[PDB]
Amino acid sequence: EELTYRLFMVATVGMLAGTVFLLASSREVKPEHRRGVYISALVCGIAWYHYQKMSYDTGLRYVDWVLTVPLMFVEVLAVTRKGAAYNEAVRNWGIAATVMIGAGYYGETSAAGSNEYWTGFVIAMATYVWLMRNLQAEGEGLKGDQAVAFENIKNLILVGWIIYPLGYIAPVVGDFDAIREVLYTIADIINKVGLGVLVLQMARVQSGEGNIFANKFKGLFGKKEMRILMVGLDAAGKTTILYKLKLGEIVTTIPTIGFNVETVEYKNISFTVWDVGGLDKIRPLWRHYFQNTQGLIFVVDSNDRERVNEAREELMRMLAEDELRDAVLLVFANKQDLPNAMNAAEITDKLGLHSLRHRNWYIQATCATSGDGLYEGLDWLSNQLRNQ
Ligand SMILES: Nc1nc2c(ncn2[C@@H]2O[C@H](COP(=O)(O)OP(=O)(O)O)[C@@H](O)[C@H]2O)c(=O)[nH]1
Ligand SMILES: *C\C=C(C)/C=C/C=C(C)/C=C/C1=C(C)CCCC1(C)C
Repeated sequence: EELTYRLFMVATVGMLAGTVFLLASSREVKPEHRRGVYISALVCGIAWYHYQKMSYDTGLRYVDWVLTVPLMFVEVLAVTRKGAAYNEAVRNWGIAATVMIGAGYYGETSAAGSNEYWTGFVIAMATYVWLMRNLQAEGEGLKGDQAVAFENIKNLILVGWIIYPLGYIAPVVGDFDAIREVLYTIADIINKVGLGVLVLQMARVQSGEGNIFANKFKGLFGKKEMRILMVGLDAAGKTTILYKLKLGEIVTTIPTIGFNVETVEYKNISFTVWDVGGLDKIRPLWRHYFQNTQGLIFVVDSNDRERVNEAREELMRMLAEDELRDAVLLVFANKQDLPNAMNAAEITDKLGLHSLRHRNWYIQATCATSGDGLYEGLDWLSNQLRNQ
């Protein structure tokens, strides 16, 4: 009695602290890797609100499970599934979890050892095994650090959720009516807080420059046609950016002597790269690549203070082209890691971006060698071209 009540007090302070740790740790992870951490904090918030209320009514616990369990499948399936396979998995797992929790409440509210007690146990165990068998099959396409991090998510549920049927069986294998609530509370505190930490641990590892398996920049553009021109002075870092995106092989062509072109194609997205400036006889040939250009990326070496003025003249002359009147401008203030590098505010000032009228533009300080800022700039450019 007095011991079964002390755990209800610790879990209440535990679920709130879990929400406190997850929300406070969501700052040290990239914003694109926060959707799972926020849902994990929502799970601990729903648990804290119910564990404050919880002669002892068990319906408050099953109301907590019927809401949090499918939400924990949401933060798990989002790691492996994306589109149509995601909504079909969340729907099936959410239905299976509803039948599991529903069958348990049907049997637990009945008399222990009755036929309704075991009927609810059988159906719940069947859906329980179904959910666990599908969880084992998930993550087959994951590689590297995400495969390891998702394996910890799999093992925590596969092992941690065993406590629940054991707590359900306890009242009939002995005089263990309070052990059922103890095992439920320990399992709720361990699984819900633990999964949030593992989702946070996954977000910490996902938010990084590591792109061995070339997945970081994949889910930004979608399926629409998107022709992107990425230009800038020589040595600005353009070829380095193309390698960092890891969206495909760089196709290098020399249509005429003195004119070098690089292209990368992925789905219906494309980047075309050449140097601006140089000989005046090469300039007219750029016109053969301007039509139907949606995004214009200008890469500038922020450490080259001697040629920052020549970079502006090339940008403005490019923006004067009538075929690029609707092109969305994205300025990459590259090489921010160098000691003499000008910040994004000074690059905007020296490039005169505030004088541009009727032009949807954005400047992003980047380090192409490490990849910092590349995702933020492309995410903005993708948002402009998809939502227009
Ligand atoms: N420190 C630093 N160096 C960079 C960065 N981006 C490119 N570079 C260097 O710039 C040199 C040439 O860049 P490159 O990609 O060929 O520029 P491109 O001629 O416009 O294609 C390379 O040796 C890179 O090491 C960066 O963000 N930081
Ligand atoms: C707080 C959220 C969690 C992970 C709750 C999980 C509960 C279950 C896995 C319990 C299922 C049951 C089974 C497998 C058999 C008897 C009836 C139960 C509902 C206790």
